[PDB]
Amino acid sequence: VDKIPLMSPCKMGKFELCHRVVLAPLTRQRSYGYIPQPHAILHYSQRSTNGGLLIGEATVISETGIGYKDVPGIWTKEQVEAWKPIVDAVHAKGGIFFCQIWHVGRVSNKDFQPNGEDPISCTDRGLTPQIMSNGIDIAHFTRPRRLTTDEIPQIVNEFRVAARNAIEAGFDGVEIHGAHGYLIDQFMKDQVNDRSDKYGGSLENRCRFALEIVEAVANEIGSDRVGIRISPFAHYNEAGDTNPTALGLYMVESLNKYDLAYCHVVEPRTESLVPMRKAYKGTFIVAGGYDREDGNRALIEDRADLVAYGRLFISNPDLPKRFELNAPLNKYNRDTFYTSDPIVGYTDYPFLE
Ligand SMILES: Cc1cc2nc3c(=O)[nH]c(=O)nc-3n(C[C@H](O)[C@H](O)[C@H](O)COP(=O)(O)O)c2cc1C
Repeated sequence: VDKIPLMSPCKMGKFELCHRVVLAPLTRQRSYGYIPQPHAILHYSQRSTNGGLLIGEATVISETGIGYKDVPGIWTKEQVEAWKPIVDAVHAKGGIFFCQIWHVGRVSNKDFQPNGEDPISCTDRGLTPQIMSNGIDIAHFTRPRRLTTDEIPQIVNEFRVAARNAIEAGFDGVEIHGAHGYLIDQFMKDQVNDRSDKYGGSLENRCRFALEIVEAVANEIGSDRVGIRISPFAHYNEAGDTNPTALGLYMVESLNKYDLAYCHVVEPRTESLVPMRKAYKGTFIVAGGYDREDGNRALIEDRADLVAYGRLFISNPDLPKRFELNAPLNKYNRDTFYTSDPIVGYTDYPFLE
């Protein structure tokens, strides 16, 4: 077997990764009652390799951050203890595990909120209905409540606690969810942020929330245990920006001072991550539409240090091994991406024979 770029070792902060194939954060909606479950142990265990990086599924930081059924949270002792066995199985195979901490902001409904309250956001504009994963049901969203200037720090604090909880759970680090139109991205994107205070207006102001969050977390658990994900070019959840590249450049530049473990950036649908990679001084992770070929290339062309795989890692437990041996890949069934069975479409994808 000839060595390939995707299999090359890599130093990422305090971690010695053995290869560059990363498991991207994947929401599977199989965490009943917002509590991590036993089947997650097998799932993440099936995907752990020695020195391989795994980014866990988006994990809700607080009650108000829920916008989906059965997603895991990390604000209660019950949730923390539930994560431990999952974290242990991953470590048992020598993998590095980061918990993605998340808050949906306006992407929610009052039925998901405590005491039927409205979701919180940088704006009071809500989302139009969207078709769910099955293609039969419609997702309706409640208009959000625009957070006041002095409430925001309270939210910044929620990410902090959560980050702390993740470490108590055993996680090696946390990835801040600054993408896909959720709370943090809502503040960054100008098509959404219509604030008149310091958290809105200019590009510097719109990124303040994010940067305050990065600082709160880095300070709490050490910047070497912190990663952040952004999607400057995505319009997911009606959250675009009239100047993606500047937003992206402003962000990476701004993050250099925090000496993070990495910056995870999502590819577009021109628009390029290259300028961002060039402006960012630390470990750069790219994700979105990659295969084995595109992965080795991006690494060889200096476009990234690590490559995250979503859909392919869903249907291929041994993705790294298959890339290392250039073996065929299992097809993935999107119909069971978000379904709720503990096995079907979650842990029944076969390893190489
Ligand atoms: C079923 C599913 C769940 C996802 N859950 C998350 C999530 O919780 N957090 C996140 O940042 N991205 C999430 N994503 C986006 C992926 O992390 C990744 O960026 C996307 O799959 C692009 O890569 P791919 O072409 O290799 O699948 C999800 C994608 C899918 C298909």
